[PDB]
Amino acid sequence: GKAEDKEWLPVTKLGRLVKDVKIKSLEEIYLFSLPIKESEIIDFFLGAALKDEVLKIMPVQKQTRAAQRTRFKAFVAIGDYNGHVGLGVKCSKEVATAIRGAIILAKLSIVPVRRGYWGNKIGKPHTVPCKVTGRCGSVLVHLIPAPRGTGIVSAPVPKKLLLMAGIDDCYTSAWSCTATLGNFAKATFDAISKTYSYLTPDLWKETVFTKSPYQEFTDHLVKTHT
Amino acid sequence: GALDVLQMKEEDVLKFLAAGTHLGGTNLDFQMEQYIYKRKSDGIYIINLKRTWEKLLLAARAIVAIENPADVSVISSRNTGQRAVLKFAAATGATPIAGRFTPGTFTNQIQAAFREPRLLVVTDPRADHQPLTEASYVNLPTIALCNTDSPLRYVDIAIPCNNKGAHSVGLMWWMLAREVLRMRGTISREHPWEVMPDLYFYRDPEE
Amino acid sequence: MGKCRGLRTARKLRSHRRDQKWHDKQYKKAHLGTALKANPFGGASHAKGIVLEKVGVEAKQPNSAIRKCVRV
Amino acid sequence: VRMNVLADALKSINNAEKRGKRQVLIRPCSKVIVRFLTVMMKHGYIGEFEIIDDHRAGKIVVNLTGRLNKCGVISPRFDVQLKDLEKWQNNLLPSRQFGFIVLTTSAGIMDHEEARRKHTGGKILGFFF
Amino acid sequence: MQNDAGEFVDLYVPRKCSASNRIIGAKDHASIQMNVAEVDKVTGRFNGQFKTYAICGAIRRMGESDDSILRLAKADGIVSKNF
Amino acid sequence: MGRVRTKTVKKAARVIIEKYYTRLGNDFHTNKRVCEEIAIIPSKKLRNKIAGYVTHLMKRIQRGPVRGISIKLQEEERERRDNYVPEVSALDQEIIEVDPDTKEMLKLLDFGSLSNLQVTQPTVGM
Ligand SMILES: [Mg+2]
Ligand SMILES: [Mg+2]
Ligand SMILES: [Mg+2]
Ligand SMILES: [Mg+2]
Ligand SMILES: [Mg+2]
Ligand SMILES: [Mg+2]
Repeated sequence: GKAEDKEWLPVTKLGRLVKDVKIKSLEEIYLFSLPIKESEIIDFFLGAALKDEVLKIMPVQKQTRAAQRTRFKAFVAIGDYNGHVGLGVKCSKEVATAIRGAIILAKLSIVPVRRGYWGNKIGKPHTVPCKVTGRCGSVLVHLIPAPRGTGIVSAPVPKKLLLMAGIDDCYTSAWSCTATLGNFAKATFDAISKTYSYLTPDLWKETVFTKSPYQEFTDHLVKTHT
Repeated sequence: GALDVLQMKEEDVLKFLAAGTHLGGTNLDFQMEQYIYKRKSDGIYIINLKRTWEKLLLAARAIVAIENPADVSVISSRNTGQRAVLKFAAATGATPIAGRFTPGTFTNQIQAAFREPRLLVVTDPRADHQPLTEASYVNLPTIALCNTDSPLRYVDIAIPCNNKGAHSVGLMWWMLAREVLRMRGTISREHPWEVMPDLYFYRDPEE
Repeated sequence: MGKCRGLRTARKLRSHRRDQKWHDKQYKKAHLGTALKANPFGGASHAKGIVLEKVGVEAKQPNSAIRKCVRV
Repeated sequence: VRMNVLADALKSINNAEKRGKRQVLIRPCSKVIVRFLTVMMKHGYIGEFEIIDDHRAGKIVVNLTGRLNKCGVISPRFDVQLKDLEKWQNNLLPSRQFGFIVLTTSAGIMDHEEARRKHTGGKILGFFF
Repeated sequence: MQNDAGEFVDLYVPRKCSASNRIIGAKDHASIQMNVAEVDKVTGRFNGQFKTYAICGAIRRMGESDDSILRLAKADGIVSKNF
Repeated sequence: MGRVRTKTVKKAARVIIEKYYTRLGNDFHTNKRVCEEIAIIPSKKLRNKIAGYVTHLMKRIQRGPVRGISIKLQEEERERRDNYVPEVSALDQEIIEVDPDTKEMLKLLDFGSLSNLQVTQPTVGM
């Protein structure tokens, strides 16, 4: 019937440089640590590879004068299988609104993961590059490198984010109240996010500052429209 | 800046001494300690003016490096600043914000005042804490006119000056508007600018 | 907040652990022997007996029944 | 009352790298600390350093770059036997591609990747990664 | 970050703070990328080139981006000592 | 009684004055007709209350400016006072003179004229 979709008129200086192809891929949106605020930028460079996996639907409820008003908290992980992942949380009055709304957050929070080698470099890194630790609430999670072919060794929950981040082999440990799925998943996501901010003897070469896209595309943004 | 054509000339020294920008407060920071020269024999500190000049030309070089002039948002909330920043928007193409700031102006894609600058000049870091702690969310450099006692946190180029409410606030903004225009090449150096600083001073009770 | 770490402290460590094991209930009843002496079996898995009589015991609330037991 | 002088030196350097400083003062000092800092410098984890005479134990000023991540001491100097060395560099080190165990041997104060080369074990001092 | 063939295997290469030398991960919305103009030294006018500086988030929120930028400017022809 | 006008009466009366300021005089029965002509108020009772707040606002605006209404004729008198003030054709001058500890601050910046001196009463404030 009707066709010729037009939606997503951007609302940001980044939405303009991304909708028009003037920006290549996330690796320059990350290089300047810019904040993504639209749920479509990720759907642009990805989408052909992203998967959504609901982890839990938890009914919480507050006490009210006459009654106990209950809402649902839906934990949704997301990620391709080549080095990106994200995990979002949203609470709402009905179970569909929460699941629809959490996917937008989990997209809006995708981070890059850095996979390294265990013993010798035979192409295509496979496990974490070093020993990483991450906390939330009382939960602590520790991720350790492992030799090729061992497969992830963890509880069922972290063996859903570690797989969707693209890490094949990994050894793990956890401490305190792992039962609470909230803290157990934010702890894992944190220990993954820490992978690119661990300085290693290979990242010692002095850095060469290029120019940010807010400077290189200052013309296209001046002209065209505010 | 190191050369001669950028060194402080003896008439600017007399403007500075007339506005009293060298006069500081009674307190201090452990961060503004390198800008002080000494403390007077009644309890007040004195600001080294050559350091003022060097920090001024550093901020000028930070503003000049922005291609579109229209994203150098200039904020000021207190009265003694408002009139000044409005003239700055006239001098160079910047964008003024004088008055209350309405939290969330930088970080809310829904508000009608949502503007995304690339720099941020601001008077008085202690009375404009809100724009600072909101610049801390979107990678926004900062420039500010501090004092002997102004907390340095989320500011980058601190131009020491009185700014306690004086002719000194207007004088500082005017001199900063002169040096941006000069080194961008829109007016010529060592021909005195036709504008007069008093266009930037505040309305004390009129007449 | 303090545990001897030095290079010749092994006597203290061992003699202190050997003591603190006795506060662990599950270890204590394996080794005091007063449990095995008091066990109504012999410390075996099963035992033969002769049925003295048949009783019913009322279950603990909330749920309710009469539970049909022998006394041996 | 200051039983272990290397422990203070390494904790002092470490409490200051995290803060972001550019120079640190260590006091007292010793032949052992000076040898240890040399091992930490031949590999590039700190910059050059300067020793102050004062007719007592001296003091050291060290120039830090940001490359350092942790350094620490193993408090009883346990013995290690080149067949129990792996069980140490697999417990203390973060990954088999960087980091060093520093130990004292009859052939001087060295790092395990060299003790393996000269075929000798000895007493463990610390680690840095 | 290479392997036994040489070809780099990395999503990207983060940039380090110029005052603390700690890499700037891609969720640090306080790290800034200051960009300071050159002048032509004879007329006192801006001319193309400029010098870029990176400053971490943690040293920015401990009140030290100021003196850091100052030393980084003094280290070059932007202040030339004698301050 | 009450007589506390609702926010739907205090917003009409604010837009109307901005758009039509030169009609809205100072009596009520003429405003009650102007307001009926310009806007569409779907009641008599509401029309009168709107036209009755308009008169209050008009009486107030024939004094200083009110902080909800930006009228053209009263912007320019502020625009004037920002463009320049009746006080001076000179700057507030460079010819101003100061006291010690600043002569030595300039002695290390090289100034040599137009100053004064007075070593202040000899202990900190009291
Ligand atoms: Mg439990
Ligand atoms: Mg529960
Ligand atoms: Mg007891
Ligand atoms: Mg019991
Ligand atoms: Mg037990
Ligand atoms: Mg029960």
